[PDB]
Amino acid sequence: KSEIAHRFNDLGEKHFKGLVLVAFSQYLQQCPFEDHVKLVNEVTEFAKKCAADESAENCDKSLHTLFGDKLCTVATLRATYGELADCCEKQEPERNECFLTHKDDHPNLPKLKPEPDAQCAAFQEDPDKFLGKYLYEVARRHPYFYGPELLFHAEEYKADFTECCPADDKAGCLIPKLDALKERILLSSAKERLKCSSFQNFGERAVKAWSVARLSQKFPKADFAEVSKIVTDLTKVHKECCHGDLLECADDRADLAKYICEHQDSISGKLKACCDKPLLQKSHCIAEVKEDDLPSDLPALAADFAEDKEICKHYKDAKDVFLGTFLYEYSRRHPDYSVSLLLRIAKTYEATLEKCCAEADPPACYATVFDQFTPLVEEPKSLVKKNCDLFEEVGEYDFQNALIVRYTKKAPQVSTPTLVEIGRTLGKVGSRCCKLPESERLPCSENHLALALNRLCVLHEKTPVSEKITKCCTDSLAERRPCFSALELDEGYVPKEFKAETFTFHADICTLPEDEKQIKKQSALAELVKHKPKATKEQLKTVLGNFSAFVAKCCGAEDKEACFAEEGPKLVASSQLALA
Ligand SMILES: O=C(O)Cc1ccccc1Nc1c(Cl)cccc1Cl
Ligand SMILES: COc1ccc2cc([C@H](C)C(=O)O)ccc2c1
Ligand SMILES: COc1ccc2cc([C@H](C)C(=O)O)ccc2c1
Repeated sequence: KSEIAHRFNDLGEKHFKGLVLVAFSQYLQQCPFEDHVKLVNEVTEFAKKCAADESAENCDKSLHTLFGDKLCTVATLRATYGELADCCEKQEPERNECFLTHKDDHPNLPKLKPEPDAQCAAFQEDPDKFLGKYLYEVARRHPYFYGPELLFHAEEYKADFTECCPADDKAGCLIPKLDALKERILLSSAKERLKCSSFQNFGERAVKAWSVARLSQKFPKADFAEVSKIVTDLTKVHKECCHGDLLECADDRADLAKYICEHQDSISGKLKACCDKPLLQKSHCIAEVKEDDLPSDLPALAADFAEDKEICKHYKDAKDVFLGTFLYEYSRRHPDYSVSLLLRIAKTYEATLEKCCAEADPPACYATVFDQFTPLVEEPKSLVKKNCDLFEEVGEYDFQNALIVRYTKKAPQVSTPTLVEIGRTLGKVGSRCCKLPESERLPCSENHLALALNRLCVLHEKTPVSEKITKCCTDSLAERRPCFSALELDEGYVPKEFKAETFTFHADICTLPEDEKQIKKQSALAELVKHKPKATKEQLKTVLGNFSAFVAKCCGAEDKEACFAEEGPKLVASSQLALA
């Protein structure tokens, strides 16, 4: 009768409010914290009235009518959000559709800097307001963050402050915890964005195919029926969340988590751990759960997928099922392949049946179908071993450097901050994945690269600058990585005009944390490539070494700025000669 009552009742006041805060922060990213709290409280008050009497006026309206109406009350909307006021003239679903379309993936808000005294203080004078603020700050920075999971991370954030605010060493307890929480936020943000990007750019059939492969790897003892059931339900969950319907998404997620733990015995022995937990931790745990051991009765596949004479009829009679089945089977036995590699193999199997079934004798044609997968598998294994060798020889900083050079050559039109962010994220894939046991390196690498490349695509959507990127981003989800890997120096590119200030450093740099020093150096590196696109990697590496050396010296100096001022312009001129 009243959706708002229903969700309120299912979720309870705490989570209802939390989720409704997230929604509003993500939709209206610039509004101050206080406006949002007020709007939340109001909606929540409405919900309570409806829970008391679902016949009451307007209680029957949809959530989005209700929430969309609420957002359209904010003061200074047309000033703050010029582009959004027009959305408020529209009805639903056209309205919500407009709000979504204008969500910002790179609002470039200030970085969230742990300030342990000020924060423990604010925490103590009002913990409820302190945690709301966290949800708000994160939601706003990541307008597609998986709602339910943000509530989860908010609990971890509360545990952090609970533990550390009364400790001997406040920052010793707290700054590493919050640094690791921020890594976990960024990674989770990037996983969820890929899901919503997959719905937007490729459709639900693409999200389902990804999720069949992934969950078949994770739960290889489950049967296909069960995998499909979970994938169907998980797909709806994310479709809701990616469409800003967070209350429905949370409720539906909890139903799923219950389902999974009721049937954990016929799903995976790894879920026991997770099913013994409170709600949000449980959901988090199932979502991140490790892959089960491979059953001893995995069926040989030749017979059904290469040898049977009826394949062409079966395939024609129901393509999506026959293929989904193939994908389930192949993926469950292949936790050692990435999801994209599995999807590229499925598309080749498909392509082989399309080809062979239109020929005179299909069975002799499709008899060698499994053999066409060999090169699909070797290419990425070889790439991962090569980049991991490099990573291990040179370390994170220089691997990031190598990737920054790589990406600037491929897309020299992209802004420097994007190239640097992206080269740095790509480089961290080496740190995450290369040290893992070797059978894990390919899946770790490609699954994480999908997250980084999607980020590039998402930023590119905002600020299109290169047709090569557009094409790689939109042609084929499964082929993205190979498509990006194949790009080379854009030759059409006119070297960017030399501007000496760009390469000109000052003593300000000396006071930065290491991190931020690297970014400054890494930004100059991209600029060196834009101006000398044909310089080799070996030349850029030497020239940047000379820049680091110079920065280290001048920062070690008696009179830092005089140092920078005398030595710098010479290095700037001479380094250009060392390039292309
Ligand atoms: O770029 C690569 O693929 C690897 C490579 C090999 C030899 C020398 C330098 C580089 N990369 C690289 C670059 Cl392009 C700049 C600074 C530091 C490094 Cl390690
Ligand atoms: C029913 O079977 C499938 C199998 C593989 C698929 C792969 C893809 C990828 C994401 C692609 O890039 O096209 C999509 C749909 C698919 C459906
Ligand atoms: C194992 O570690 C990595 C890290 C970064 C990588 C980037 C690339 C890109 C897509 C490339 O353009 O080749 C490939 C492989 C990679 C492996």
